[PDB]
Amino acid sequence: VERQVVRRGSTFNTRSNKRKKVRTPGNRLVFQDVKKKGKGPKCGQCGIKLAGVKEARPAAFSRMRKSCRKVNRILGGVQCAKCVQEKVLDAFLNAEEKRMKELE
Amino acid sequence: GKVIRTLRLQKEHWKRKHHKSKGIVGFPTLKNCEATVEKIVHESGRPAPLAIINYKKEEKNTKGLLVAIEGIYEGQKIQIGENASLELGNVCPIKEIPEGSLVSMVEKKPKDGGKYVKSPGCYATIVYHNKLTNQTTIKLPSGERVRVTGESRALLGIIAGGGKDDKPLLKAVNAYYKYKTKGKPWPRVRGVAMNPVDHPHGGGNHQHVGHPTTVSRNAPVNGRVGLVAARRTGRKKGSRKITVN
Amino acid sequence: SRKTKKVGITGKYGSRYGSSLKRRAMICMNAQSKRYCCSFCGKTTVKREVIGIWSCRFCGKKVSGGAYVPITNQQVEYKQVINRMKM
Amino acid sequence: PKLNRHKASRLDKKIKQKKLIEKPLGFSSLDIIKYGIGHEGAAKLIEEAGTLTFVVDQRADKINVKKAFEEIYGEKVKKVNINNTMKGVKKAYIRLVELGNAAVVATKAGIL
Amino acid sequence: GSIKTRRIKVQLVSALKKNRCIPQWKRACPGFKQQYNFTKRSWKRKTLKAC
RNA sequence: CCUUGUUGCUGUGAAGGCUGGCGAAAGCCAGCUGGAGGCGGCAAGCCGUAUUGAUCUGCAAAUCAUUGGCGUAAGCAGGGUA
RNA sequence: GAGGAGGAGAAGGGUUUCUUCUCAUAAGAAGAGUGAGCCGGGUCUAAGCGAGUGUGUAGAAGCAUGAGCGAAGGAGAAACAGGUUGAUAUUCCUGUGCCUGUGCUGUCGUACGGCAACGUGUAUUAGCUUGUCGACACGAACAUCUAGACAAAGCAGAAACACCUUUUCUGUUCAAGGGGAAAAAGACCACUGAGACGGAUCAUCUGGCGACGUGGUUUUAUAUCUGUGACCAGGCCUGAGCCUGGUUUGUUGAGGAUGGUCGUCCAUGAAAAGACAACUAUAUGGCAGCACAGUCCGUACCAACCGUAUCAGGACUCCAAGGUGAAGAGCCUCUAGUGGAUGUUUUACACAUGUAAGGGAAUUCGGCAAAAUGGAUGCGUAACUUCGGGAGAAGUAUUGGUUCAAUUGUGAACUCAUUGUGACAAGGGGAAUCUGACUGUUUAGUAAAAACAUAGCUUCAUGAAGAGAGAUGAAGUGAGUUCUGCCCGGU
RNA sequence: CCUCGUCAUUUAAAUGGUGACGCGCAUGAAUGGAAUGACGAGAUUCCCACUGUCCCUACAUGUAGACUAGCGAACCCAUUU
Ligand SMILES: [Zn+2]
Ligand SMILES: [Zn+2]
Repeated sequence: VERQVVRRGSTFNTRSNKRKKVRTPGNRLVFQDVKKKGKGPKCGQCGIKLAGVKEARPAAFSRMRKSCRKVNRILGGVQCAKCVQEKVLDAFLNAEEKRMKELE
Repeated sequence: GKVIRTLRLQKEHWKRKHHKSKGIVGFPTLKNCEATVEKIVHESGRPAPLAIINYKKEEKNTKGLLVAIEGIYEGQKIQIGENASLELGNVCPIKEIPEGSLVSMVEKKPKDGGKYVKSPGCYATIVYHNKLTNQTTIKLPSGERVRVTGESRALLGIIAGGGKDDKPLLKAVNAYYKYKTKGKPWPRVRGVAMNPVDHPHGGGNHQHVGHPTTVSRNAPVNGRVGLVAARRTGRKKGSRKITVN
Repeated sequence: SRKTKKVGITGKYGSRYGSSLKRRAMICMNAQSKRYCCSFCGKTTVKREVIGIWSCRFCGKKVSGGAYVPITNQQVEYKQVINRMKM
Repeated sequence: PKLNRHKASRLDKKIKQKKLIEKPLGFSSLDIIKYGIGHEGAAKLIEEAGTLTFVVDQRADKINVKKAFEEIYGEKVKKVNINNTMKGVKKAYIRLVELGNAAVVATKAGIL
Repeated sequence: GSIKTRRIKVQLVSALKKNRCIPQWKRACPGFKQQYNFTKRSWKRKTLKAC
């Protein structure tokens, strides 16, 4: 079985130096570089990952279409559907108590 | 001879580092506030947990650190200064709190930010209010009684993390982790096991001190080792304390 | 469970360290690992994150507590005194 | 601020003053180019890849070399690569926008 | 090795041009009295201290 | 002190869990599941007990052979800093 | 013998690399050789260092604040195949691309859908504020993918043939970019309304703060296709070009990658540059073609490094085939790489090793050295003990080849001239006493220990803090069990 | 210290080992005293197995060594021995 050399950079096996083995049209087995995985947004209240948005690294994320980075609601990314339902209710119910305390 | 271990470890390059610190711990300065508890966190060198608070100063949001009393939670609203209610975790002027109550983080003079009771499991007791002089007597966890003016502030509860000294450290590595952030030498080599160039207890054909271990308060610094200015020694019973408020 | 007569959770240590010391450690070690009841949601899902900080695995609330138990003896008493002050 | 500058790539440092009289033509096309190189190594590059090779002044850069060629010899340039050699000479390689013209310019200039 | 600074490279370039014998025509000149160039070196016998 | 790299094969089988039996109770006995430990035998490595072996104009101004001690960790190591 | 005497990088060296000539040879002389927007430096900040200014000094040192600096292995926009030289190549040549900006010409835009979970639409600058990304310990088990390795069939070429053999060997390829599933694992939305009870994992567990069920919404790989043909094998001719193949299935599987769980801690495991969303104003903005731009420095070679040398020493990392076996152990082979002070059968004494009648420590300060035991399976296991251990205690038996049953428990028969963990690998065991509780550490180069450390125990001083008595420092004794008597005359 | 203390056991035979005894030259309580378990490349005595350690030595192998080609030193030295 054919064995590999490091084509570029350092041999020292840090997080930035992941590699995989690949077979070429010329029938050689060579190392090729790998980019790191990305984490997408977590909710600002509960720590849950937001639905409807992609996971990518900051530079690659910025080059995608805006639709990959939001949902069409009051808080776009930012917060999940349950947390917005709570926020909408809370603001309403507080105003009604103040209404009563003003009228009485 | 040469300089002893006790002096070398007091030089500046040996002082504790602050790079992992969260900030300076202490009360806000304002006459009244409403605060929210944002997070409860561990800080690398300290066994009692810290609480991050958020309060408005002018229009702007500002952040502070308190030591956590037991029974707060993330999201709780707390009331600071004059006109706060007697509820667990509020901060109040000392003259408002009834006798026999338990308090933490007491200011020694107004607006100092809180000193006194700050270690896990500790509290102070309010023992007397004097309506003429506007003084209050507090009993500290050493047993000492001290007088503070009624305008000083204090936190209502016991400091979190009590009970920690119940579980013995059975192994050498467990002690290692505890002393890694402290200033004391660990492991500690005994002075009688050194040569006379290194320590006043060194040398001789048997391991012994050879001279009395009780030393004067006014002795020169590079030989002030042993029991410094001891009033008595040994395992026998002492005498009655004298007490005034 | 409970395959040993006396040694309990301290069986991990074999014949090392003293007998008397192990039976003090045991009290704390059994207390640390249990799940406890949540005040906010009623479920038995509370566990320790770090000394002094306890946390619920369902609803996410964090609360200050003791080193090896969520509520200490001094707290159970003092909490009552405050409720009387409010009267 | 003063520092030993041992890791730096540019050996100059100081900003330069004005002067009462200034040198006539300045750093200019006929200071930039030294000579074209014609040997068995260079000949292949003219015949196969439409590129000439030249020695250039140490103070020169890619933009200056591009201008100077279009001024002295007259053909239009696609690319310039540069190489500092072990013998203390900066070499430049110039590829022309049309091949074939390389053999015309080389022969007129007497390089080949 | 392959990685070098600009300052180290110029030291090597200069150390390499100086390392040459007396040219063979000079020996014929009436006034010339040198036998061998005593500043010649070998990589096996001395260090440059370019570091 | 700051930023990093480096755990392969095997033995024993703690806490917690499920079935079946015994008991008025409290809680006892089997079989299985689970995988803790500055815990055992080894590998790569790190070390330096014995032969008072070889060598002592040495391969070497401290090395070599066989034999040994630890090896899931108060373990070993590069660079930056004090 | 794939934890290589193989193929490559770093630190260190500096032309030792390639061609020609000459011996002068680990020797010289003369030439030639290192090409980048996409690889690394120049950027950000760690622990930390610091010009100037203030205070101080005869001048200094020191102390307060602080521009600038601080990682070729931490963070950090964008490239891959195939060819070419005597010597360079993700840098040159051909092909297909991508990032950041600039300009021309066309062509469209100023909004909607779903009960909802959310979708359709490549969208401008600017600003508050709130949040996210960058951005992170160790250990264990379980899934899924990819390299790799096997076995059948097909074809092409090889090896072997006194005999036998469809026996044996080598091949059967597909990059970045573009398009794209089923699957598995989790979140969530609508209807529904469940218990002394259902659901679910290898293991924990889970439900009126909404179970099972029936329909959906979304996040995370990979296979497959295109990449316009290159490349390989074979045949025919040849100082050149033609022709034919590159087809199918099963088993296994990382020392690489990823996912959601679980455990441990008086230990809870970096920053910043640079980004993004929501909200508010404001709008000539999106896409396709064509064109232009992207500076400066490093790039050869190492078996050539440090030890006065062509020195059995020392010296940071990466990739890794088949058999035997639990096992990158030892032993044997494939790919790739390798070697000289000459002849003589050469006494004695040596240094590395073999074997030995009868006796069995009589030897010697002393069983020092050697021998003996050794893996797996079963039977059987004492005193004492902190009840965990002692414990592989001790003591005993079995083991190869063949042909069968039975399906993980294993049985049975036949066979051999010394018997079978056959080579290689691989514990000697028991009874007592002194001493230190244990793992750990030490006199680099004559001492590894009973010495040091350690957990635990006791005493002392303090309300001063960027620290606040469950704290911060100073001493002594040495885990646990059981005890710790008397003396304040001297110092 | 006297000292190879006296008595018992282990051997054919014990300046040794273990068990007892005690006016102990000069034992002794955190200058820590006493009795055990698990663990030591720690010090010491005995038994079983095993053997060229020994009685008492013999034979054989590899590499050096003797002789031969090529290459080629040093310590030391009043020297007549
Ligand atoms: Zn949320
Ligand atoms: Zn809860």
